[PDB]
Amino acid sequence: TLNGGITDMLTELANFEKNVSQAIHKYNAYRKAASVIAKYPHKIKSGAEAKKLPGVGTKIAEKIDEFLATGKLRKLEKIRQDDTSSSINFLTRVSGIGPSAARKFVDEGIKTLEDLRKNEDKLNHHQRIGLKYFGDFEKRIPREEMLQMQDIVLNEVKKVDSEYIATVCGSFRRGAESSGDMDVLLTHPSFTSESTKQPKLLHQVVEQLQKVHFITDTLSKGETKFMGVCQLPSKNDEKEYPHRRIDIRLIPKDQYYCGVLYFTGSDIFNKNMRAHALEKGFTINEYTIRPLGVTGVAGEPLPVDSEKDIFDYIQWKYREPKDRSE
DNA sequence: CCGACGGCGCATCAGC
DNA sequence: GCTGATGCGCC
DNA sequence: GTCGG
Ligand SMILES: [Cl-]
Ligand SMILES: [Cl-]
Ligand SMILES: [Mg+2]
Ligand code: NA
Ligand code: NA
Ligand code: NA
Repeated sequence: TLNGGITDMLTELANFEKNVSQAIHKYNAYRKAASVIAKYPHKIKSGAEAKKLPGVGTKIAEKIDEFLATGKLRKLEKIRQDDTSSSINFLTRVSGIGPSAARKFVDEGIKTLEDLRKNEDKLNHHQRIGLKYFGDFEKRIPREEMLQMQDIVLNEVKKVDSEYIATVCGSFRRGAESSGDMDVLLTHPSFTSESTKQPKLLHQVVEQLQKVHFITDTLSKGETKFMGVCQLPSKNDEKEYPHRRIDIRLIPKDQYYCGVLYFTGSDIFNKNMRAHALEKGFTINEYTIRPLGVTGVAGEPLPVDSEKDIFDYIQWKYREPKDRSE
């Protein structure tokens, strides 16, 4: 972290634009600049030096010059002092409360943790659980715990049906020493792009993880995506482990590589890679890579037998998961 | 200048 | 009920 | 806010 000061500044700006301004492209612009600066292997001496990086323009260069000169950004100083902006930013830290709901709550005079707690009746289910575990959800997960969580999930899935394959993706697969949550990609031979030969494939897995008290709450759940909460078991007399967020995504088995590419991320890496695909005449999602016809309409799925096949199509050298932490 | 900016699952709501 | 928009989430 | 044409 040679440039932690700058990247933190840009992240704060991004969060302001997302949460308060509701300007999603400005949010993406700031995070893209933070990410490109984050991997730049020199301690940045000036805005002009930064502007040479893709994603960094005149405005960010100017902000970087102010930040280097003074150690701060007046624009952010003012944002931090602003009660409404501060309140809105706080509320969005609850899972299920986004920029729109946060601003609505603040309009109603709900703007602190205490306010939320006494107004549970005003929260949807997702928001209710996000509040319940507010503190827990902001803690990181040590890789050692991620390994214990992996062992439980893979073993319980095996107990349901030996043909399931569960793969922990997200920051974990990129080799992170700590993760924000647990992401599990799931496949089963009965669910392919050609057919669904068994119903409840995701449900049966969630059910089993609930039965053993690993999954403790549900934020949302459909045929192919579960979003919930889980907890490691603790030993006699041991303090409990924090509750953790868990996402499970069931992907057609024949679309595993696009699926695991997607779910491995990072999010910015995916945006960068998908944008590069477009420039190359392809579109990539978690299922397929397809060509763009002249009209600019997606064609048929291209054959994919490896993650690397996808990089090849868009003329990128392969990048190992550990090198996708953008 | 100016359009594009990644792609999509689930929850919720408006309109019919 | 449905469909389509929108909010919020995931990487 | 930044880029590409
Ligand atoms: Cl915007
Ligand atoms: Cl597709
Ligand atoms: Mg994750
Ligand atoms: Na630049
Ligand atoms: Na939130
Ligand atoms: Na996740």
